[PDB]
Amino acid sequence: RRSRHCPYLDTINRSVLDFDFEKLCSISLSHINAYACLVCGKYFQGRGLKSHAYIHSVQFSHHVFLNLHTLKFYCLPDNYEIIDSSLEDITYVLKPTFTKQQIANLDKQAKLSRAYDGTTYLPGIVGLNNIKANDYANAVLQALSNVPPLRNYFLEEDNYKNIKRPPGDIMFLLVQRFGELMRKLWNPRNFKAHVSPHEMLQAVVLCSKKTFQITKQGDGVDFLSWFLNALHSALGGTKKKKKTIVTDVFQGSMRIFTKKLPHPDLPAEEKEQLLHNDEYQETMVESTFMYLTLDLPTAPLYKDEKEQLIIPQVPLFNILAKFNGITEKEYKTYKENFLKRFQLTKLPPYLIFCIKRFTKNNFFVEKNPTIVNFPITNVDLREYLSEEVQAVHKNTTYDLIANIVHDGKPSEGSYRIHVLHHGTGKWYELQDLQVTDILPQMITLSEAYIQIWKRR
Amino acid sequence: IAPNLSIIIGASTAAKIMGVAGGLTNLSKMPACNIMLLGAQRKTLSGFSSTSVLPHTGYIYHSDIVQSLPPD
Repeated sequence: RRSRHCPYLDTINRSVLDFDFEKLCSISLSHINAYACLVCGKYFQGRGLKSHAYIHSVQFSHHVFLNLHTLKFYCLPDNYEIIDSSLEDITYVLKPTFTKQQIANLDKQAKLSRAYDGTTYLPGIVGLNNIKANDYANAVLQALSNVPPLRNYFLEEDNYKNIKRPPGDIMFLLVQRFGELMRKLWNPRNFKAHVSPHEMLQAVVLCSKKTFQITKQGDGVDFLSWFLNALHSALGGTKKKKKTIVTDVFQGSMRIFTKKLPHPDLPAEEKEQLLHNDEYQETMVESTFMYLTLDLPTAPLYKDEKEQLIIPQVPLFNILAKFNGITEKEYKTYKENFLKRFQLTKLPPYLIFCIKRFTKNNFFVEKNPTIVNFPITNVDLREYLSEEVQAVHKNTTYDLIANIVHDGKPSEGSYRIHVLHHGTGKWYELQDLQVTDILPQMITLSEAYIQIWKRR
Repeated sequence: IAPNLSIIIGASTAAKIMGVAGGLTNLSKMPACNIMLLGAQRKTLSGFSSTSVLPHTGYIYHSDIVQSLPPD
């Protein structure tokens, strides 16, 4: 009963505490009753007689330990609990619990969060530590963390908890670790200015069946699509719910007019009679899209006559000229060509654009460097909806929230990400540990890869 | 002031060349080989070659029609 009288609070040094690590004993590699030595930060077997924590305490004379699963402090050489208010910051670093008011206030939050080391930072925009050259996953997660509805849904543990899961399900481990990592990202009282996603990368490898490996630098588009589909699949009961959080945040309704094309080396009369044969006629198919794939136009492939070697630039509206009845797209399938023309039906509240780079040609894979010119302030999408579905919609104005850029060749590239801070309106570009303030003027001056837009 | 000369080249270029020359009469009295040297700043070569500097280049060299040609 000698608590509140521990003479060892001075030995605690918050600088050497890295709670991003997996909670396993440093000797027995056991997950049960993880205890961290606040003097050194290494985990141990647990509080008990002749245990690893006890051995460490009697060897290195470390007297204060923290129970990872309990969020309570103890002394092993004397073996008594600790009840102090000064240790609550460590508890919040380990287990950041966000209340509803603070969760809502993150949109209006405009104070520069200060870390223990003194490197004042901003909530949400926190440097992600690359491990084995897999910056694509870090960039995708940073882009996803900027979505307000997703932030509200994942910030509080019980919001995505209390659901039925399959007994053999491991996807819920990934979905519940994303919440932990993201509430670490939004925590305004971090000991260190950065966040280590290594546990998230390990869970991604465990659930992805060896794809999106830490070693390999996979495509951002495929990783984002797989992550969204997996998050939708995990959540809900034992049977999938029609409208999960990912569905109501990103999914939209779009319409495809697929028309079969006869062989171009056919007689005109034969082509006409085949068209009249009801097989090569237009068919309407509705579908749900998590994102819109933007096909960059063909490169000039030749120097400009006047100002030689000019990088191509395309307005965003020419790319947006897709998804309407006026424009078609002759898909040159190896079997036969298809005349597929798209048309948007129901815009999602949040929009994801994926600019198709890294297109495999007939012999290898090359990256299209064409730059897209877009108004960062706002865009209009009411003009790309059919007249039947424009009555329901009232908000088609979209503003850019997140931007992904790939720098370098496909063999070895770097994934940089610009994010818009809602509180201040400033754009911040972060690449690995590097974080910098970037003016919105030159946001469009980069090889945009994935864009996240908000309908407001 | 100069309708034909404003037709030939850009109006801004025409104004600049008459201003540097001293007047319509002053410019009309100048030889053709001298007008193209009007407003030719002595750009200093910063270790680069003289060709990079593009010397003996005047406001006419930077006009609209001239800049719409290949460098050679």
